[PDB]
Amino acid sequence: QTNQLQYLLRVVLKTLWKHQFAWPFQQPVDAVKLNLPDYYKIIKTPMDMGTIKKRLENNYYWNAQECIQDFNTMFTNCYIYNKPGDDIVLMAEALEKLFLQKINELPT
Ligand SMILES: Cc1cc(F)cc(C)c1Oc1ccc(C(C)(C)O)cc1-c1cn(C)c(=O)c2cc(-c3cnc(C4CCC4)[nH]3)oc12
Repeated sequence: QTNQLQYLLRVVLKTLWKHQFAWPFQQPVDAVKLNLPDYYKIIKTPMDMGTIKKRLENNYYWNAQECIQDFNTMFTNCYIYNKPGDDIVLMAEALEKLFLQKINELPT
């Protein structure tokens, strides 16, 4: 019986943020820098852990499921844009595994 959004900020996001593979997901995909003109046409709903952090810090979310959905969007965005077996995909898969472990200890 502890608050879920608190859990998401202090435990789930903290764990994922400190991970070795977090850096490409700590801010939006800069499509100009990387020269990716199709990224924002293909990806209708950009997401990254930076925005999720901002949202948790700034009372954006209606509930914990809306935040979980954003985490899931970030991962699937990455699997949609990139070929399977790309290194960015392997990094996301690792983050997703950890995400789902930490979620399965979520209070209620
Ligand atoms: C470009 C790149 C080279 C690497 F060796 C490793 C990574 C992770 C890598 O990806 C990124 C590096 C930096 C950044 C910054 C900091 C600018 O936001 C972003 C990525 C990156 C993050 N995410 C979530 C992505 O989905 C993709 C995708 C790509 C990418 C760049 N070029 C491609 C395709 C186009 C031909 C290869 N994909 O780069 C990123």
